[PDB]
Amino acid sequence: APCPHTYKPVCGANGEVYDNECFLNKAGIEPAESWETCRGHELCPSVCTEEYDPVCVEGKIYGNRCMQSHFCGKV
Amino acid sequence: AQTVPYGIPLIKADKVQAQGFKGANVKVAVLDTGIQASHPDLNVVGGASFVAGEAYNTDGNGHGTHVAGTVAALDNTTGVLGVAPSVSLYAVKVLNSSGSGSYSGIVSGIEWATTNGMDVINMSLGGASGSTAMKQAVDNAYARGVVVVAAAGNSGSSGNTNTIGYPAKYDSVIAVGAVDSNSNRASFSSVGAELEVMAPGAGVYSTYPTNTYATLNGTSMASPHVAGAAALILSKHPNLSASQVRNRLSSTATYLGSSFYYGKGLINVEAAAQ
Amino acid sequence: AQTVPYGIPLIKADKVQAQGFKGANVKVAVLDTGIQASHPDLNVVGGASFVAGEAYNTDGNGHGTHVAGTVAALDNTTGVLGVAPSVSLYAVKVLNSSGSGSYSGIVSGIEWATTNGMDVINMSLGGASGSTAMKQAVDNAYARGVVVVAAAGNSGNTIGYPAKYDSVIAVGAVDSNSNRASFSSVGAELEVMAPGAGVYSTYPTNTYATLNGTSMASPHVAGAAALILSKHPNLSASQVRNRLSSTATYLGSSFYYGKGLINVEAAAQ
Amino acid sequence: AQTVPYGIPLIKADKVQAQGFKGANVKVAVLDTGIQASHPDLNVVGGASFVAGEAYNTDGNGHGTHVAGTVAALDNTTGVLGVAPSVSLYAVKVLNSSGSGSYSGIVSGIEWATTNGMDVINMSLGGASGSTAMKQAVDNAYARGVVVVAAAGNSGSSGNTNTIGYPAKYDSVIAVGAVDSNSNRASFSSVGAELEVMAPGAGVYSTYPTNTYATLNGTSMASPHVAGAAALILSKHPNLSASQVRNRLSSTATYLGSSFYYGKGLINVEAAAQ
Repeated sequence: APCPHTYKPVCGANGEVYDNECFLNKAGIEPAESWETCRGHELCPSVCTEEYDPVCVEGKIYGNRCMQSHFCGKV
Repeated sequence: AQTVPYGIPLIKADKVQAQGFKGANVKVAVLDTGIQASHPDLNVVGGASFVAGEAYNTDGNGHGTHVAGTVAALDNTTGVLGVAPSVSLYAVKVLNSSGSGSYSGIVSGIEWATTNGMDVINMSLGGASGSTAMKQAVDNAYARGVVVVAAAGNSGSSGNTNTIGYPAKYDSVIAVGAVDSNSNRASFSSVGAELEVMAPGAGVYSTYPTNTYATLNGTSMASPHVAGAAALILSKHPNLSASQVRNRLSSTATYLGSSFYYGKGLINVEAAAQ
Repeated sequence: AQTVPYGIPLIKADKVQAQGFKGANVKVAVLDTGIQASHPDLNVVGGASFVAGEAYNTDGNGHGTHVAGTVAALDNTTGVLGVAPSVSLYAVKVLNSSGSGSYSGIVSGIEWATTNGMDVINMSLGGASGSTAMKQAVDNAYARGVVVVAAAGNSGNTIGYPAKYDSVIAVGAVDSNSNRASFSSVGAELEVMAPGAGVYSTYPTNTYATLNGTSMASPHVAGAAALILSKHPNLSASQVRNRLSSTATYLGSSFYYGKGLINVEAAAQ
Repeated sequence: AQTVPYGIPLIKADKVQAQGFKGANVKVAVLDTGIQASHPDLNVVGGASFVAGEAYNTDGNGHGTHVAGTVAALDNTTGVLGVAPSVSLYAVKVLNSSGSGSYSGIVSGIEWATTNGMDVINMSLGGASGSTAMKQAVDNAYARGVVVVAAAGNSGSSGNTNTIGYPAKYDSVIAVGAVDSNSNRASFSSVGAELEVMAPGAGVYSTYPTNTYATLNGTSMASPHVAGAAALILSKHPNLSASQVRNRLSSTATYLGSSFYYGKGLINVEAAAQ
């Protein structure tokens, strides 16, 4: 009980995200080995506002950061 | 010390307001990141929160507050002025501080909105895929008398490609694109055949969290114009069905060109409420 | 050759250092996974260990060394730069190499700091529950004149302990744009914000790294207190604390920002 | 070691300072080439950058730093003395090191300063035309309680022709022309019907990178004198609306000649802040 407060989010096999692996373990949840198991979070959002505030990323930029992030788990 | 944003006069909501119809008694629900209730130029009268840890009367993003301002900013000695400044304003928090959410959280808000009797539903949001629980949430809301509006998306256009998002692509939901002050299409605005109408979505100025104001872009700003343009038709002709308020807004629109880009065109609140 | 993380000038700690106040002779304890003492950009002067098998001069995790860097990385031709680079730095290891600790482990750390006369405690760590011994330890540290700082937690009212104790300064995170970070906790106990997103600092094995968390924000405040005390060596724990929050730059609702972004230059006037 | 530039007593700002009002708690955004924050006689509280690759608190040009020092050079033991030396100074960078910037960047800075509750905007910049966006920004800013001041231009006069550029030419902005230490108009100072007030703009001594001082000419130098004056008014009358402040400056000005060339006259803050 008692973990470091870094935000290195991890996807629990139960469909809930934990702030880092140490919290993942305190809860007794297993890693999901699939970020899809946590759709609609932030690192993996299924929604987004429709505000236009474009971001680089590559060719298929993104209307906003949420739209860019709608591509799971990435760095 | 109160300016009228260029959106109000451009859709002619000022003409209708001048007749005394400002949307009183009409209950409009903003499904967004919440609203800054304590904002001087906003009267949030109800709502519910579907994000853990945060209430419905706070906005940690800004978006929600800036969407609701475009709808029902208090007609007073200060701030800005909304399309339907007399509306009963409800804050349904379905998004997080980052402007993101799950299909489940949105379905929840829709359902809450149907149960508590919202006259208008605004959704400045949209994923690329739909979900049957959300197509069901809206279909069961539209059929029950609730007018459902949503941003068409900011995916632009290339070729015949349909770039409309959900829940804007549903036939039971009014897909609203975005234009600028000159009535020209915002080059970021989603194209498609589900596209129904256009509205101010370029340099839109409205309320913003912690008692201030901001100028935003996107079809998210376009939506609360149509959402508010509905709250007006219902203060002047408060006996129309959801389908009548809707048919009126689209029929009496100003054609701006191809409906694959402009839909019906820029809504005319004055004409739709004649 | 030296790199100034954006967070230092953001809380305006460079301005204070420019005056000639760098935290000299201020004793700061980092209760963490330990500190890589041999790192060229860090000077560990003492500490203690409550982790079976490990001394205080190593860090098998990385977290402890990052946090310490933000507090006191050496003002150099090298690496990065801390908020209070002249500070007297102590490693108090209460978390293992996996980053986990027990309430009694953390309590031992607190008590050691109180007994050894630390001016500041940083606790970039948290739990769901508290513990009476822990509440008792922080209360007593603060009452004896220790500025106690902790990361408000990244849970996002989901503030945890020991940040949730009122004898402890609860610190949230902002980014280089002064915006609240999504992961930053919210609630009634949130006291101040500091940089916690994209924070670049010393990292174990004579290197450096960029981390995210209210764990990165906490040490900015801990360092901010060292700066204030090197300038006004005579202030009480509550004086320093109030001086940090009463001069914070307003950011918005206190539920999300507390008093807002710390400003050491103001706080140290 | 502190020098008082002649401009300060000329507008009688030295009188109002002696009354105990120095713009304390008034927020002023300098929309320019940034500011050399690390400068000894300047205190940059914050701001934003809308110039890629450049931070807001550096100044590779010198222009903005100079303008900042005229508004708020620290009243102390060195350098020069601003018109309102207790002002909360913000550096909004919308021009790069070369001195150039786009319409969108400048608009961005005006929108930011609005959102962020600045009390006063200084824009020592302009061009032959503005933009619908730039206009909407200044109107909204003015309607919010922000005194908006701009240099009128340096295109001089020739017969009947109007040489006021934007944003100065906008009516929600105070267009500021320049005079010398003799209260005579500067041959470069733009003219037109929108010219509102005059202020020192020739041989203006102020702060300059790096940690030095420089004498410049232009209406860019004049604008910040009015900007500071507005801050002084507010420090004595925190109650005043943007218009009340603005009108006080223009209707207590010392007469200097025909308004096409001198506007309503040379600002007098002592009279303005009565």
